[PDB]
Amino acid sequence: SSPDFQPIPSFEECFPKSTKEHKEVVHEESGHVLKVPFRRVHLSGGEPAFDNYDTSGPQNVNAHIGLAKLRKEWIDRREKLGTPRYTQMYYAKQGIITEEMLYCATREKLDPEFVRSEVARGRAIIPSNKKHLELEPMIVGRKFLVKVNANIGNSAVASSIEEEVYKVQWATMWGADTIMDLSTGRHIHETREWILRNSAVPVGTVPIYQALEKVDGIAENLNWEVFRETLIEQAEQGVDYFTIHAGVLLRYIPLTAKRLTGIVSRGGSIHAKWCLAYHKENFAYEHWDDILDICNQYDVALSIGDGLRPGSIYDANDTAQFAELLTQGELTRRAWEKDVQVMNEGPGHVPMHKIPENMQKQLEWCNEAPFYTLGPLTTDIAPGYDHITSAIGAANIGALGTALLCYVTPKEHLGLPNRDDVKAGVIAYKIAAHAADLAKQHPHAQAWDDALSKARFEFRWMDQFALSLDPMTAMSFHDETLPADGAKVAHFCSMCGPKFCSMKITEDIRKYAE
Amino acid sequence: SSPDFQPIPSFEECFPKSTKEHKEVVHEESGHVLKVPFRRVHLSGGEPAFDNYDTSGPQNVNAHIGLAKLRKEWIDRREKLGTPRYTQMYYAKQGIITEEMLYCATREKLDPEFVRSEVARGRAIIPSNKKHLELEPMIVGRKFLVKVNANIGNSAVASSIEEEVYKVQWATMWGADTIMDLSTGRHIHETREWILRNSAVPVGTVPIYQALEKVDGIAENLNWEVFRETLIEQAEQGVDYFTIHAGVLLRYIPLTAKRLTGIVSRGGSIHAKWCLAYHKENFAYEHWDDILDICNQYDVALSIGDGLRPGSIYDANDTAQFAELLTQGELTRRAWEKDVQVMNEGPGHVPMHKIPENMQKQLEWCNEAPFYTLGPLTTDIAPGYDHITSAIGAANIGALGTALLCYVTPKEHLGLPNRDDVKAGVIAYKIAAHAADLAKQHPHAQAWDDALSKARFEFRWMDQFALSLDPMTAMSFHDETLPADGAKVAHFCSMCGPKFCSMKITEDIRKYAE
Ligand SMILES: Nc1cncn1[C@@H]1O[C@H](COP(=O)(O)O)[C@@H](O)[C@H]1O
Ligand SMILES: Nc1cncn1[C@@H]1O[C@H](COP(=O)(O)O)[C@@H](O)[C@H]1O
Ligand SMILES: C[C@H]1O[C@@H](n2cnc3c(N)ncnc32)[C@H](O)[C@@H]1O
Ligand SMILES: C[C@H]1O[C@@H](n2cnc3c(N)ncnc32)[C@H](O)[C@@H]1O
Ligand code: MET
Ligand code: MET
Ligand code: SF4
Ligand code: SF4
Ligand SMILES: [Cl-]
Ligand SMILES: [Cl-]
Ligand SMILES: [Fe+2]
Ligand SMILES: [Fe+2]
Repeated sequence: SSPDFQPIPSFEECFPKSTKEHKEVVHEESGHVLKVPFRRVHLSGGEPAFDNYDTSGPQNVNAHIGLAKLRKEWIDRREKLGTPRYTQMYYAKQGIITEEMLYCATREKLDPEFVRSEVARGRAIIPSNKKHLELEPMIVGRKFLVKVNANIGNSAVASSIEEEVYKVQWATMWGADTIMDLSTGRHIHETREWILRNSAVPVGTVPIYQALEKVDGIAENLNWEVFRETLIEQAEQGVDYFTIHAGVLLRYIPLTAKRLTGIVSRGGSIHAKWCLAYHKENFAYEHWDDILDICNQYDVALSIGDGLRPGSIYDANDTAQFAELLTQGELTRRAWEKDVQVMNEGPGHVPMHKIPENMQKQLEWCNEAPFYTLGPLTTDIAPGYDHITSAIGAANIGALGTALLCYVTPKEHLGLPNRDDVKAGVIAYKIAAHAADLAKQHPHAQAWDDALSKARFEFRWMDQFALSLDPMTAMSFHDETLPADGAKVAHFCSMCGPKFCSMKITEDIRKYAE
Repeated sequence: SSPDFQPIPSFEECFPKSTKEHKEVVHEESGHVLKVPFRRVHLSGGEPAFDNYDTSGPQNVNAHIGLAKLRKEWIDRREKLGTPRYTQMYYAKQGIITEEMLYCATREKLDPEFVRSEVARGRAIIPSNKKHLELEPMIVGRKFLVKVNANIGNSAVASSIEEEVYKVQWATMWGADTIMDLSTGRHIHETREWILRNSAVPVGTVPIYQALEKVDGIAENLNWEVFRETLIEQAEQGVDYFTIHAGVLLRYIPLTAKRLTGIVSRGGSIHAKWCLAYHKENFAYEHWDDILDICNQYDVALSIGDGLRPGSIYDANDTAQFAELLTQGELTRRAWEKDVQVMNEGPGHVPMHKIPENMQKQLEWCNEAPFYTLGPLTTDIAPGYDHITSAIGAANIGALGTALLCYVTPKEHLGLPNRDDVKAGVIAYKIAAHAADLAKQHPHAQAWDDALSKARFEFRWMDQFALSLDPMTAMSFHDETLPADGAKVAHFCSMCGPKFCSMKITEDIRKYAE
């Protein structure tokens, strides 16, 4: 009821020379003024300031009070107008550009009509439960910037409410575009409430985890009714998207019998246990229409789970995995008939040569719905470094069109990630996501690389650091060998020294040619 | 003359449950017995021990004494037989399978005739100067395991002989297949001597660095003669390969005028400065034949430099870069006419969509000579994390056929890497190289992933750690939350806890189905 919340390091400490800014735009139908966040990096030497994306949200807000309910007037006005369904897809299909769509368009530097079109056709989603009034809207889709999710949450073995709220603020400081609260320990409802009220980014959950808690860990005591009540509980708090493993069908379970690592999905294994116990079809599949009815009233997006994802290179792209993908497509099309926003969850552990098949089949079988991958990890050999093994896969599958990359931290396979691991995972995934944006030739993505590289060539060291994903790491690393203030304007570093610095030699070469 | 050498952590500390082993094979022409190293990971639960590659070399050897001269009898016998040229390519073209070829074949689990064929056709090299008698032979080529190079060496600003020798032993402990001594500071000759006498892996250099030192940093005072004397000096010590920027032609230099980051190659910028000073063709290009004559007498392989590699995403795949690549192909074919072993150096900073063009053009224009890339870095945005930005590129270009991946450490663009950075870079690159082996479906590569994943599924925690690239990191990370001995056999970790562990649920599912 009153956790001992501690503040994360300030925006200014994390991003020296940056300021938080907002672009003001007017939603013309309503007259509502939207303040769309961005981060301005102030540079030297006559360079214009560099504007970048900003997920960090409002700063220095007491977590006991929570964030401003910025969407309140939007939601209240739409309610007063009256509507049969509350989803961004419903509105988009009516030809309506909502505040959320305009906010996202502004944030992406794209046309609001283009945003509306992408949402209406099911190729992008704006996860934005009407009860998450604190949310700064964002969009997930192949035509937009590649996004990153940070998974947090406690377990029965580790962590606390205070630490999980810290982790959400911290994850978003470093660039997480969404978070999920995957708590499987104590105080699931309360932890999630504190997170939602203090999160400017979309928050996802996997409702089956709490449903299993509601029945004291006895999977056989799950059923639709327990699950339904969990969905409503979570929707009422403002959860923006639910992972639901409705594609783990009874008949697909035996396809996993010869796998090396079996069913590694937590939710998938829970559904599989129930299905086998009763020899009955997955209750989330059976009640898909009823789930859609809930989602329509709040705008909860559905992230259709991949409970049969491969958990080892050995199992990659096997029959079980693709059987579920086929069903994910069926469920996607059914959700769209009710105007429910959908993305599809994907692998997993997948060696690089098997990555293209994953994207090809998803794009076709799921009608281009946004894809949301866990990595993939490209090799199993390096626990402790699975942020790297998976950054390779995530960058690759992102380049092929994957819209949301679920991070993997250095603690993958080993233990619950702490705040440091969360940062490491977010950084690795921001690298993968941006590398993918470059590969897709996404408009203006290279401007960031160019600004940093120009600062590098010109020996504007502080500008170089300020422009990077993690300024203080770059600065500290440089300063381990050359800490003096004068070195911040030196035309070399300790790698080559003054006489061998190649950019300084180029500098002399060009001066001589002048 | 007598540095204060300090020992690296022991093999046993780095690789718990592993032993160093050797496979004995007989070179039939000579009767020489070869002892080819490997590392055996001892496992539990009736698993056979897992045998892996091992670059760590002989352990606990006093650096003041140096390693055993294991190749002495091979070299002495060939000298007594008499030969006009001393290169592995010369021998291969005569139809001779040398000790080096058999050693490599054994190490790669491939046929010695296949090794001979690959070397004869120029598609693989065995860098193995006859004066590097301490060397455990290895092969670089697309048909073999993807290899990793670690760059070390001092600068005028940082490090020492003791620290550089430590770094070579340390780099190879973690998996470096070759190293380069890139020293640009004090005691270049001595540093390199200590390294060669204590390195079981091939050692490369960039001779122009020391040549520039010989003329007191005045590039205009370089010339062929200075360079020639440097080549002979380094060859006499046992350097296995030379990076020579002979493709930086006078007429290519103006192609860099509009680049964002100019010429980032150290050697390339030195050659460019000289060429512009005199308006004369690159002296290494002009004297290519004379360089080949030197290489033939020692078996120094040539790593044809890419002095015009791109140093920013902006500059990737530009005219300057590919002009040099075309010349690298000419130089390659010329070297082969004299039976000199060659690889080609490649980029650089290259966004992912531009990676395939790099491989396509190199394979064609350079007649499938082994390619040796620096990364590539797939984005410029994350100094401090360029081992990750480049692991993505290295894995990708490795998958397309690149044979040797030059590492990039977290200190790239920032300062001279220390011993910790060397480890981080090697690990990241071993991940990239192995991920590439998997993508190429290289024989038996997946056995490693499978063994670790089997240990993971079966909760053989110590086996899992022992099988990984960095066992103590994995173990320590797990133990941050579950340090008790009993947790090493627990069917969960702190990520999910006992009630939500998906592999344990799969375990129950399969037991129930039994
Ligand atoms: N993104 C993704 C793809 N596959 C799984 N996930 C993520 O993994 C979690 C669900 O895990 P599980 O399937 O193991 O219950 C959620 O964070 C979900 O988005
Ligand atoms: N592998 C590679 C590809 N391009 C450059 N390198 C490596 O970078 C160094 C040469 O650097 P430079 O060209 O800057 O003189 C040597 O380690 C060389 O193998
Ligand atoms: C299913 C994906 O989410 C990760 N995962 C599961 N639970 C948590 C948690 N509480 N915090 C962080 N990551 C988690 C898994 O390790 C896998 O990557
Ligand atoms: C040319 C490539 O080698 C790296 N490099 C240059 N000199 C050294 C050194 N002494 N030690 C380690 N890496 C070095 C550069 O940073 C680049 O990655
Ligand atoms: C549910 S925790 C374990 C998740 C597993 N590492 C995976 O690959 O999905
Ligand atoms: C010579 S030190 C700088 C090297 C540079 N970072 C490159 O991309 O090659
Ligand atoms: S010294 Fe080498 S690493 Fe440092 S700025 Fe110059 S070119 Fe870059
Ligand atoms: S608890 Fe989750 S992360 Fe840990 S071993 Fe089980 S499946 Fe893996
Ligand atoms: Cl696991
Ligand atoms: Cl640099
Ligand atoms: Fe996994
Ligand atoms: Fe660089």
